Amino acid sequence: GKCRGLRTARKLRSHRRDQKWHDKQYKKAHLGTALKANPFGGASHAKGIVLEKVGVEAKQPNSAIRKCVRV
Amino acid sequence: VRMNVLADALKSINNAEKRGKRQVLIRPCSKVIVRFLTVMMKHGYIGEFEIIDDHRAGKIVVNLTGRLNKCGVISPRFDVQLKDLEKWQNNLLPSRQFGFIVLTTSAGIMDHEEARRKHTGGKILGFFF
Amino acid sequence: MRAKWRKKRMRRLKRKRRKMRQRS
Amino acid sequence: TKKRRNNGRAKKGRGHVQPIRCTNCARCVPKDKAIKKFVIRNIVEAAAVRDISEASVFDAYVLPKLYVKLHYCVSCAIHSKVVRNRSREARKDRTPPPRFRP
Amino acid sequence: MGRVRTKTVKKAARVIIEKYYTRLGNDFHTNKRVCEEIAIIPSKKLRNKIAGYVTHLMKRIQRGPVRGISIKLQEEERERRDNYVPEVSALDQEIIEVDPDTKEMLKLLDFGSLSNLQVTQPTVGMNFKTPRGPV
Amino acid sequence: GALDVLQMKEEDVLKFLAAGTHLGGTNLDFQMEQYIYKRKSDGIYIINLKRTWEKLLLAARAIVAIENPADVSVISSRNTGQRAVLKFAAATGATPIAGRFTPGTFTNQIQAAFREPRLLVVTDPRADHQPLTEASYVNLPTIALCNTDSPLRYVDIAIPCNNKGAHSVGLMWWMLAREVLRMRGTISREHPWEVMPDLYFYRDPEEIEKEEQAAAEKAVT
Amino acid sequence: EWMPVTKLGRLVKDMKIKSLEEIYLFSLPIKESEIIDFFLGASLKDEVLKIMPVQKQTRAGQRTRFKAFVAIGDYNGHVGLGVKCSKEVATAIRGAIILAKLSIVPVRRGYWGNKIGKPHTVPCKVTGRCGSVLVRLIPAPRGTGIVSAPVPKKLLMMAGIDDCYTSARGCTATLGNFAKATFDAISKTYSYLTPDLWKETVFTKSPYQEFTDHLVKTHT
Amino acid sequence: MQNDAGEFVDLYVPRKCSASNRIIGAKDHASIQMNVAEVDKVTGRFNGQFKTYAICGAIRRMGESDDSILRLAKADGIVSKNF
Amino acid sequence: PLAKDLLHPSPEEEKRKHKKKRLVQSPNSYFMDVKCPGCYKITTVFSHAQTVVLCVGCSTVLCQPTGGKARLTEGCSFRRKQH
RNA sequence: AGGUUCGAAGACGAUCAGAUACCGUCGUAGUUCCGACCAUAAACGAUGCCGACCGGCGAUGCGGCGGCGUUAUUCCCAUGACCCGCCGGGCAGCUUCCGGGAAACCAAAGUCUUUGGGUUCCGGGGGGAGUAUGGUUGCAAAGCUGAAACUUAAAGGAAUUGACGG
Ligand SMILES: [Mg+2]
Ligand SMILES: [Mg+2]
Ligand SMILES: [Mg+2]
Ligand SMILES: [Mg+2]
Ligand SMILES: [Mg+2]
Ligand SMILES: [Zn+2]
Repeated sequence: GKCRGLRTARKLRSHRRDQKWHDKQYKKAHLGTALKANPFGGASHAKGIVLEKVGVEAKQPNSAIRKCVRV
Repeated sequence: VRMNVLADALKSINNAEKRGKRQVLIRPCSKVIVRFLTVMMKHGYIGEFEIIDDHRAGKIVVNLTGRLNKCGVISPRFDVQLKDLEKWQNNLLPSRQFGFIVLTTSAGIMDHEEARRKHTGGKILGFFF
Repeated sequence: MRAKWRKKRMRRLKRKRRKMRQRS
Repeated sequence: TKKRRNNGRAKKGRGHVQPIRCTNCARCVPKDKAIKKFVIRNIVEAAAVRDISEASVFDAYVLPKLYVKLHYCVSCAIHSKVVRNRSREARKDRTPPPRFRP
Repeated sequence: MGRVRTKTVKKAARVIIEKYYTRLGNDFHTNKRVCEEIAIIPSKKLRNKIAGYVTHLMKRIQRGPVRGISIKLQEEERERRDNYVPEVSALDQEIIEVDPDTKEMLKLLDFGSLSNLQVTQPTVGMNFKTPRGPV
Repeated sequence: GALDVLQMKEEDVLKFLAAGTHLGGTNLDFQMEQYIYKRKSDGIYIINLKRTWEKLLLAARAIVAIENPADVSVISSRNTGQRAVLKFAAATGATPIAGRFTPGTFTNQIQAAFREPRLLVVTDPRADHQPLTEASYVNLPTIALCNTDSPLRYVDIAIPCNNKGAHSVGLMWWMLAREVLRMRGTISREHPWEVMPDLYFYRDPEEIEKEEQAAAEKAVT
Repeated sequence: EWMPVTKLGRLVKDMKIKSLEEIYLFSLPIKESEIIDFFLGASLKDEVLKIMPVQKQTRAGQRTRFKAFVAIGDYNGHVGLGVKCSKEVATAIRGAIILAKLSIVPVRRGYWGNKIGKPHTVPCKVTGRCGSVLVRLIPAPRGTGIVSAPVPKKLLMMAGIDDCYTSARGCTATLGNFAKATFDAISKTYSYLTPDLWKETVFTKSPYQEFTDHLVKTHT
Repeated sequence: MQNDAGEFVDLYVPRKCSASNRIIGAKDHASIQMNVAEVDKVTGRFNGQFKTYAICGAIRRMGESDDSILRLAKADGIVSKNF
Repeated sequence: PLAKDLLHPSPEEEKRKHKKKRLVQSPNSYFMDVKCPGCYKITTVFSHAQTVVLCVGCSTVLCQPTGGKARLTEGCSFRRKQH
């Protein structure tokens, strides 16, 4: 079970903030490596220069050439 | 080891009530237990209870009237102020028409209605409905 | 694979990696 | 799913039980897990008892018995049909099969 | 092989036996001659098969109480059940062999000291219960 | 029955001891322990005949509390008691069920065998667990003739007498019939009942098939 | 054109029992659906919650049967839920209607506080359980309505409950379990004991003994 | 029930088991309500009036129904004290 | 049995119960007067004595300690102290 | 130190389409003992410890207590071996609509939306991955601590029907 003493608040909060690192949303939002790996750098939109026009094959059940641009 | 005598007694009463026994024996007695049982008896949820007195901590035999649903305990005796007594009340009670919360106050061990009547807070003890 | 044999394969690969790094 | 409450063996309050070798394939089986058969067979065939009695130099000669304790892993037990698979309800009984005296 | 009768013939045979037990007999031809007027059988083969089963069941009935209802068998059973109360009861024994413990029970009940009770010597050894396990 | 008229008589004691009905089994049910006097050196439990009488009188009151005598049903699956339940039903106007009890009798309302009584009288709980279980679907109170090892799961007026002895079963059924008839306006409580308790006794076929011819020889000679 | 085979059904038919509460008092099982329409005629509103196509794999492919969940009840304190699986959807619907009629329970309405007029909410917080679905009904003040998922919302509405908080846990996507748990929670409102019911119960005659003389004459 | 105005706002009042004091539910078909017929003092004949005991399904499924009925009959006077 | 009287248990079960699990704790041991043959004085001996009790007027042993109760030497008499 | 047997590696004979295997013959290290390391197992009850309560039954092990009797010697009790019980602590078993649970099942995995006896460890979809790197321990093998990028819409558990089974 969990501790329930009147002066267990330190252990409760320490365990909570230790266990909060084990879900993906908190880890992504508070580690910063996801922010570094994000090409937009935490921005909603971005601007770029079209390097090329490419076609991407769809997944296994579908069959199409999705039109994309390398930017 | 046994660290909450009141919790053990209340769990024993609840289990005997669920099983349908007519009498329950709670082995470690205390003043807190006697006051809690007196509150429950004055509100009519239990019958008479008799204290077997040995030179150690006594025992109590309670006559169960069959009109008890739950008599749980709040083991960490939180400080209850009159401003948060309502939140405790609607967290622990089945409804606002019945059910009582026993809390130990400076004026004594008594239910939340009397605590609000004489305008005092205290430490939470348990509840019964 | 069997998990035990994946473990063995990984151990072999780790020894090879340690040897390569120690060589440097 | 847990198939058997006793986990297919008699080990209840023990940590380790010494192994034995299967009489058929020499597999190491825990002693409490192996199927044990205590065969007590006439040392001569029931067809040849009369011939041995006739050829005996004695009159009231009691033919000796042969006492062998056999241990089986469950694989050899099932292959040799000493034990058989049973239904989910029928697995729970432990009464040995009847001797069929008559 | 392959002479098992079906419900169509068995039920019909039982019904006509319980209806016309007086007219039926142990002769197959006599039974197959009563069948045409005691029942409507669409087929001659069905009729004679039913008649054969009727002969079999009547042989079984005359040798014993087959489950098929029969008024003579039922009145005999009635006489054998609701009568033959013996002229002397089976519960009016002159003496009753009574255990001392039961005698104490009767004494506590206040029915002790009865002239029709003879106290047995209690057994010694306490050797009840079957030996546990095999062997 | 707490009254002086509602007391066991010496004749009743004599019949009870002659038929047995106090020699229980070697096993004891924890809910049947309260009816036991003492355990013999035989391992046989002795049942308090006074408690048995009180439970029998309570069962008689429960039976006579029903206005329609057909609303009470009597069941004995075992052969040692089918004659008893038939004679009990004949005497008291009850509805008998003997031998095989088809499941769904009290619950499946389609077949013509469907019936719904107001009281369930059972010869033996172990032998008649099926009507006992079916009684819990239709709000059916139950009297059962229980032994020292008889389960009391769905039993309400358990009578602690016997269920193994044919003589005991016949005697207890005859006693219950006599009690309900005397509670009703049938027998005047004074003279002994004219029905011999042997009329309720189950007889084995090797007695049915020889006693009548023995009596025939004794009559012709 | 209704010919009952039941003592209770006969008594209902021949104007011997006046209220469904008389049956509810003695907990007599309702074994035929033509009993309760005689009482709640033209007031039993009906609704179909879901049609689900269960399947059973066989040698020649899998066959499909349709399961119907049907909730009925007048908006005054009676509600019932019936589940019936049948080959045809219409047959399943009719069977589910019959089963919902059979399984009609009364609903106890209480007050959140300051009892003024007609009761509007559950008398206390009640928990229904079915599978992994746990449904808790909490009393609510006047005018809040039913706050809940739609599937328990319609059931609580046709049960006559005006205001109620709901809290559900588990796989509530399982509509059958999620409706059955709420039905259990509604049904145990009387099973819950409250101090206003502490009075010692006076016992009245059961219908079976009250009309035993008429039953002998009519229901042979 | 029994709002401030005083009237009983409740369509029916369920029975309570005479042993465990538990509410007998509407769909609890295991429950029973039997009648025990008491007799007159002098002749032991049924006098018409009786007394009723109700037992809930939980009690008469756990098996304490016989003990419950016996205790109630003892308390009410049906069973003699020297039982 | 839902209605066992816990307040007033009869002495039979009161004695069969464990010493600590009784309603009030009661030791199973006692004190006894012991008479050694050939001696006049009376020795007070614990029933569960752990030591070899000896007479001061005679070089004789009165009891031998065992697992549960001191086994008195043969020829010695004994009586209880006040039940 | 010792090395009988068995037997990783290895050799050979078979089998096979191939057969670095399953089968057979031989056989090194090991398996044995003493001393020093390692600290891992489906190290399992896949189930933390302490405490209380909540059904029944028959057994079993130890200790104690009380009883008809049988048995051992002896002249009687003790003391052993049985028989019948009671108590306490254990290994368990059968049964049950106590109750729980997704169910299998569990008298604990119960006394949980009627949620609080005390306390420790620990999980957060599947992979990547128990991987990389850093630290630390070790003679080594390795042990402990332990990511991220990226990828994915399921992966899983229990049960039901069918199909299939050398
Ligand atoms: Mg498997
Ligand atoms: Mg191990
Ligand atoms: Mg070799
Ligand atoms: Mg803790
Ligand atoms: Mg993960
Ligand atoms: Zn083998």
